[PDB]
Amino acid sequence: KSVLRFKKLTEHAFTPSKGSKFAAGFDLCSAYDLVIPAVGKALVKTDIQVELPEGCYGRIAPRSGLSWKHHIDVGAGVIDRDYRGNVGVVLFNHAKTDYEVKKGDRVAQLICEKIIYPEIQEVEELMETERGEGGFG
Amino acid sequence: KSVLRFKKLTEHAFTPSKGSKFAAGFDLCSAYDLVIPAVGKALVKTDIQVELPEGCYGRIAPRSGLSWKHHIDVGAGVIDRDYRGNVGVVLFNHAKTDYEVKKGDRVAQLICEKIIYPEIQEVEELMETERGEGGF
Amino acid sequence: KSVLRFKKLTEHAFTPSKGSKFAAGFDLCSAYDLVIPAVGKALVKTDIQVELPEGCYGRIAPRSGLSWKHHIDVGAGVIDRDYRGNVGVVLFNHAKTDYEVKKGDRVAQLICEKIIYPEIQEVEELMETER
Amino acid sequence: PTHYGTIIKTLRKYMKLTQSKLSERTGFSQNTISNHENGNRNIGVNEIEIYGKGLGIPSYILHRISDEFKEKGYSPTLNDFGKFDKMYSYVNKAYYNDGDIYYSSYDLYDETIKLLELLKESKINVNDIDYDYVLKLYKQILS
Amino acid sequence: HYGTIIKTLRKYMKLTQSKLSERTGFSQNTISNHENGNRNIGVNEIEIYGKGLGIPSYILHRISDEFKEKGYSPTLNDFGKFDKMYSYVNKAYYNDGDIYYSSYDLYDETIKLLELLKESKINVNDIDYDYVLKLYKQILS
Amino acid sequence: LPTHYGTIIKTLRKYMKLTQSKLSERTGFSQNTISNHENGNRNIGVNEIEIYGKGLGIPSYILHRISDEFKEKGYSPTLNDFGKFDKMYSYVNKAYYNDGDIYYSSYDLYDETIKLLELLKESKINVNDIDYDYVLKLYKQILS
Ligand SMILES: [Ca+2]
Repeated sequence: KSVLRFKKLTEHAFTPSKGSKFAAGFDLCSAYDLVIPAVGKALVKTDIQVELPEGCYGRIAPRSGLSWKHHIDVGAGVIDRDYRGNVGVVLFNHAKTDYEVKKGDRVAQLICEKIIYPEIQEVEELMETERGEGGFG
Repeated sequence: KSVLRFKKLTEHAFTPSKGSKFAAGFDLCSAYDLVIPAVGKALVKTDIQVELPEGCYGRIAPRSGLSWKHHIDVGAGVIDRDYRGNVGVVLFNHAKTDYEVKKGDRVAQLICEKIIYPEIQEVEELMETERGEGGF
Repeated sequence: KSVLRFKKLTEHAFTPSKGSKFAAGFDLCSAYDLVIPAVGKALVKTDIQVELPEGCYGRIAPRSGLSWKHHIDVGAGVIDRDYRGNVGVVLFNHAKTDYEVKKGDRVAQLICEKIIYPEIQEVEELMETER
Repeated sequence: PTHYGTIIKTLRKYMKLTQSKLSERTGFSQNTISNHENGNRNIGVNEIEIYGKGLGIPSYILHRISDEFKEKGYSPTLNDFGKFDKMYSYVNKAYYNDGDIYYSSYDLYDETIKLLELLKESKINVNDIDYDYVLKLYKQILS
Repeated sequence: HYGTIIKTLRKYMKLTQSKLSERTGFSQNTISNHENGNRNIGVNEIEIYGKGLGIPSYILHRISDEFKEKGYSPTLNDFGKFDKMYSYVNKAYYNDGDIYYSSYDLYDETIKLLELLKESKINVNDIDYDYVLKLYKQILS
Repeated sequence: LPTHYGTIIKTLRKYMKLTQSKLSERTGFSQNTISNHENGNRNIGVNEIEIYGKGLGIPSYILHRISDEFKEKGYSPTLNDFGKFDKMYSYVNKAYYNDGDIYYSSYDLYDETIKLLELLKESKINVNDIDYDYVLKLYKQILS
């Protein structure tokens, strides 16, 4: 099977969890209390390191309730497979008031997005799409 | 094949559509007229519920024309496989002026992003990035 | 293997690159000098066209350092498989200051996101969850 | 559901298809298609997808033509489909090959209509216009 | 700690010592030492127990938080009302947009919502889903 | 302006103590093709640098950055002191993929390796005398 391995860097780290088996991502909980300033930003530390399963990367995706109700956006969000440092959640507070994040509050979710790891190859040929010059048929 | 099933919840729902077979996502149209306030937000209702094909989730992604020309970003955007409620598009209007979304406007696109549903496993070891510490 | 093909449209285009084999995406470099105004936006042109491998699309994803250190988010970001025009990176500068992008600066990364291309079928079932 | 029978019958004849050839693509019987085109049998939303693939036209364009029927009682786009077909090919080539269109477009159908109205305003023939000139007019509509 | 949690939830869901063994893969001796307290349960086993019991593992951690917070777990003491109401909170989250785009934590919203029925004395089997959905929308302002 | 890829590869191949033949079995280029690349008769494309980069054990983008240094300065300080760059680039890669303060604040591993080398030269401190933790502390100061 595919396994997502993690390790708590401090006692403040929380075990990522889902509500159902087919939930898109594991909820990431804030390991500390912090305030994201109005029209500002903050880097939320999860105090965990992850080892992603093969054939994917880790996308830090937003949660619907926190984004819609509190005007919070998730920046960055790309977790490379070989990254073993502290997983940080970049949050943009677009509201005119400060937002109070508490320890243990689920601020985002980690989705193991299947991707292709291809080789890059430069061509001299000018590429052009088939559609057009012909129409329906 | 793989099927994306949907149902119209009201008369105002629109059938999600692509221009070609290999388009990344299905265009989602607003079922109502609404205003996204300046430096504000809005939850646009599509009045549809969806059942996604297996091995993926639904990512509500922005459309290029609306994002660049109108300073609009798509928030949230994660539709779990088991969500059967009204599909909502979270839009952030970062412009200093109000934006008017009208009934039938394509506000985003639905991408069926292939993902892994893995097992979670805690280790006690500090994990190390194991590749290149001895030089080229 | 899977191949991501690209072509330089001008002399100023940069070859997309990764630091290691397990990088999620290829770094996209700005082909020009430009300024992203405060609480504003900018479309950074890479002067490249891409042909993606099968079974995926191109997601223009942000770089971690530029997002956190400079309060910049990447808008749009969906590159269809049949797009052969100049790859543009939509950047939103949410900071109270203007940001100056230099030629060669890695402004984003191109991830080949595996997706499904399914058929759409309208149902009259009211579908309910199973929990 | 509001004039879809006329849409299929008109577009089938526009694409020079017999009722049988469309029957052999869709999988519908010639009798089912005949009742669809005349108005006896109503066409569900899942049949337009099947008819769209059989005709070689995106199904969403058939929905937009139906909206003109609901709005006007007739469809000017369907009345001049030959010019729409030729102009829709130009917007598709420009959308997928030029960044000025890809990063500013909203709807290829609406933008195809606007270009058609601007050629008619300027007394320019579609079959006569070039793609490179059409590309500039597309960039003008998309400010 | 966690051993007491497992014994109460196993008995609530009508499972034998044996039926648990092949769902978990654990031997009955490992399970027996776990439930009384001789052998401690590492955190990778609670997920195995959670799937074997049919309860999300994160609720077992939340029950442990009640022990650390109160010395006992009122949710575990009244798990029947929590289980049936969590079915209602789970159905509302995945079927109503007002909950999906406003929810924060399905456990916390289940716990407080039970307190509003207990505050006004309304019985769980006596409440319907449609009324519970209405009260859910006010707590999510 | 010329790319100077022929001299760059010949210099880096000798730095890795590889013969033209040993590189030939890795790249897949013939020993004659490699010789014409190093001499300057046959031009080296962007896809050949990718093949040479994997054959040498160096990320291909560093070969582009060295070629850019030639176009801007007439010489490459990185190529002249590649041993110090190799040892110093190992520290930034370990720090980038293992430390969150670098992963969420880095801009360019090549550019930051140069400045880190310049700050040791600014203090006239020799690489190889430095520790990883010592360089990591200085790495976090340049990235605020
Ligand atoms: Ca965003």
